[PDB]
Amino acid sequence: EDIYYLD
Amino acid sequence: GNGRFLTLKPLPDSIIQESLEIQQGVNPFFIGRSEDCNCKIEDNRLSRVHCFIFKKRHAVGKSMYESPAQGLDDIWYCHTGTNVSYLNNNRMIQGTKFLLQDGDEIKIIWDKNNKFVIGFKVEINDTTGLFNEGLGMLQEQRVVLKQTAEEKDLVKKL
Repeated sequence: EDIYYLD
Repeated sequence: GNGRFLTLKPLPDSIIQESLEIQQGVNPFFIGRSEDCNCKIEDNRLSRVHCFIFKKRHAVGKSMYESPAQGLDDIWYCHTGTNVSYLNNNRMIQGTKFLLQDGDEIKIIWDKNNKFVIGFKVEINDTTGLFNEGLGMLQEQRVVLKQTAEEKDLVKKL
Protein backbone atom coordinates (compact mmCIF):
# COMPACT_ATOMS: atom_id res chain seq x y z
CA GLU A 1 0.00 0.00 0.00
CA ASP A 2 0.93 3.68 -0.24
CA ILE A 3 1.18 5.38 3.16
CA TYR A 4 2.03 9.08 2.91
CA TYR A 5 2.44 11.59 5.74
CA LEU A 6 4.44 14.64 6.83
CA ASP A 7 5.22 15.70 10.40
CA GLY B 1 -7.59 33.88 -24.71
CA ASN B 2 -4.81 31.51 -25.75
CA GLY B 3 -6.03 28.49 -23.81
CA ARG B 4 -4.73 29.10 -20.29
CA PHE B 5 -6.47 30.82 -17.39
CA LEU B 6 -4.34 30.00 -14.35
CA THR B 7 -0.60 29.49 -14.15
CA LEU B 8 0.89 27.32 -11.43
CA LYS B 9 4.63 27.79 -11.54
CA PRO B 10 6.80 25.67 -9.21
CA LEU B 11 9.00 28.54 -8.01
CA PRO B 12 12.74 28.31 -7.13
CA ASP B 13 11.68 28.27 -3.48
CA SER B 14 10.48 24.76 -4.27
CA ILE B 15 12.76 21.92 -5.34
CA ILE B 16 11.01 22.37 -8.71
CA GLN B 17 11.89 25.31 -10.99
CA GLU B 18 9.18 24.76 -13.60
CA SER B 19 5.95 26.45 -14.69
CA LEU B 20 2.51 24.86 -15.07
CA GLU B 21 -0.39 26.36 -17.02
CA ILE B 22 -3.97 25.30 -16.23
CA GLN B 23 -5.89 25.43 -19.49
CA GLN B 24 -9.17 27.20 -18.73
CA GLY B 25 -10.65 24.59 -21.04
CA VAL B 26 -9.70 21.77 -18.68
CA ASN B 27 -11.86 21.40 -15.58
CA PRO B 28 -10.79 20.23 -13.15
CA PHE B 29 -7.01 20.49 -13.57
CA PHE B 30 -5.30 17.56 -11.85
CA ILE B 31 -1.80 17.75 -10.41
CA GLY B 32 0.42 14.96 -9.13
CA ARG B 33 3.25 12.49 -9.71
CA SER B 34 1.09 10.66 -12.26
CA GLU B 35 1.17 11.73 -15.90
CA ASP B 36 -2.60 11.20 -15.82
CA CYS B 37 -2.77 14.51 -13.96
CA ASN B 38 -3.11 17.56 -16.21
CA CYS B 39 -0.12 18.82 -14.23
CA LYS B 40 3.09 16.80 -13.95
CA ILE B 41 5.13 17.01 -10.76
CA GLU B 42 7.30 14.09 -9.68
CA ASP B 43 7.54 14.25 -5.91
CA ASN B 44 8.28 11.06 -3.98
CA ARG B 45 5.96 12.46 -1.30
CA LEU B 46 3.29 13.54 -3.80
CA SER B 47 0.60 11.09 -4.94
CA ARG B 48 -0.75 10.18 -8.39
CA VAL B 49 -3.57 12.66 -7.83
CA HIS B 50 -2.03 14.72 -5.04
CA CYS B 51 -4.28 17.67 -5.81
CA PHE B 52 -6.45 19.19 -8.53
CA ILE B 53 -7.95 22.61 -9.21
CA PHE B 54 -11.62 22.94 -10.12
CA LYS B 55 -13.37 26.00 -11.54
CA LYS B 56 -16.95 26.82 -10.55
CA ARG B 57 -19.57 29.48 -11.26
CA HIS B 58 -19.35 32.10 -8.51
CA ALA B 59 -22.71 33.40 -7.31
CA VAL B 60 -23.62 35.16 -4.06
CA GLY B 61 -26.87 34.71 -2.18
CA LYS B 62 -28.32 38.10 -3.10
CA SER B 63 -27.40 41.54 -4.44
CA MET B 64 -28.99 44.34 -2.41
CA TYR B 65 -27.92 47.79 -3.61
CA GLU B 66 -24.34 46.63 -4.17
CA SER B 67 -23.55 44.62 -7.29
CA PRO B 68 -21.59 41.46 -6.29
CA ALA B 69 -19.95 38.91 -8.58
CA GLN B 70 -23.40 38.57 -10.16
CA GLY B 71 -22.71 35.21 -11.79
CA LEU B 72 -19.21 34.56 -13.13
CA ASP B 73 -16.69 31.73 -12.60
CA ASP B 74 -14.00 31.17 -9.97
CA ILE B 75 -11.18 28.63 -9.57
CA TRP B 76 -11.08 26.30 -6.57
CA TYR B 77 -8.02 24.32 -5.49
CA CYS B 78 -8.85 20.75 -4.50
CA HIS B 79 -6.42 18.56 -2.55
CA THR B 80 -6.68 14.76 -2.64
CA GLY B 81 -3.18 13.93 -1.43
CA THR B 82 -2.58 12.18 1.89
CA ASN B 83 0.46 14.39 2.53
CA VAL B 84 -1.86 17.43 2.82
CA SER B 85 -0.94 20.61 0.95
CA TYR B 86 -0.58 24.15 2.32
CA LEU B 87 -2.27 27.15 0.70
CA ASN B 88 -0.50 30.34 1.77
CA ASN B 89 -1.44 30.04 5.44
CA ASN B 90 -4.38 27.61 5.37
CA ARG B 91 -4.14 23.84 5.87
CA MET B 92 -5.23 21.60 3.00
CA ILE B 93 -6.15 18.08 4.10
CA GLN B 94 -7.15 15.27 1.73
CA GLY B 95 -10.59 16.27 0.48
CA THR B 96 -10.37 20.04 0.91
CA LYS B 97 -11.10 23.01 -1.35
CA PHE B 98 -9.77 26.58 -1.40
CA LEU B 99 -10.20 29.75 -3.47
CA LEU B 100 -7.31 30.50 -5.81
CA GLN B 101 -6.75 34.26 -6.02
CA ASP B 102 -4.46 35.74 -8.68
CA GLY B 103 -1.01 35.09 -7.25
CA ASP B 104 -1.95 32.15 -5.06
CA GLU B 105 1.11 30.36 -3.73
CA ILE B 106 0.19 26.78 -2.83
CA LYS B 107 2.54 24.42 -1.02
CA ILE B 108 2.07 20.86 -2.20
CA ILE B 109 4.56 19.35 0.25
CA TRP B 110 6.72 20.75 3.05
CA ASP B 111 9.11 18.78 5.27
CA LYS B 112 10.80 20.51 8.21
CA ASN B 113 13.25 17.68 8.91
CA ASN B 114 13.46 16.31 5.37
CA LYS B 115 13.93 19.87 4.07
CA PHE B 116 11.54 18.92 1.28
CA VAL B 117 10.07 22.27 0.31
CA ILE B 118 7.47 22.61 -2.43
CA GLY B 119 5.26 25.45 -3.60
CA PHE B 120 3.59 26.66 -6.78
CA LYS B 121 2.65 30.25 -7.61
CA VAL B 122 -0.78 30.66 -9.16
CA GLU B 123 -0.94 33.40 -11.77
CA ILE B 124 -4.16 34.20 -13.61
CA ASN B 125 -3.06 35.25 -17.08
CA ASP B 126 -6.39 34.88 -18.86
CA THR B 127 -9.81 35.55 -17.37
CA THR B 128 -12.44 33.30 -18.91
CA GLY B 129 -15.38 35.25 -17.55
CA LEU B 130 -13.98 35.79 -14.07
CA PHE B 131 -15.96 38.06 -11.72
CA ASN B 132 -12.55 39.56 -11.04
CA GLU B 133 -10.01 36.81 -11.73
CA GLY B 134 -9.18 35.71 -8.22
CA LEU B 135 -9.30 38.18 -5.31
CA GLY B 136 -10.88 35.81 -2.78
CA MET B 137 -13.00 38.13 -0.65
CA LEU B 138 -16.03 37.46 1.55
CA GLN B 139 -17.33 37.20 5.12
CA GLU B 140 -14.65 34.57 5.72
CA GLN B 141 -11.03 35.64 5.28
CA ARG B 142 -9.37 32.84 3.32
CA VAL B 143 -11.00 29.67 4.65
CA VAL B 144 -10.51 26.05 3.61
CA LEU B 145 -13.61 24.18 2.41
CA LYS B 146 -14.35 20.45 2.27
CA GLN B 147 -14.84 18.22 -0.77
CA THR B 148 -17.93 16.15 -1.59
CA ALA B 149 -18.99 13.26 -3.83
CA GLU B 150 -19.08 15.72 -6.72
CA GLU B 151 -15.37 16.50 -6.41
CA LYS B 152 -14.41 12.89 -5.68
CA ASP B 153 -16.20 11.95 -8.90
CA LEU B 154 -14.07 14.35 -10.94
CA VAL B 155 -10.90 12.51 -9.89
CA LYS B 156 -12.66 9.14 -10.11
CA LYS B 157 -12.41 9.30 -13.91
CA LEU B 158 -8.74 10.25 -13.59
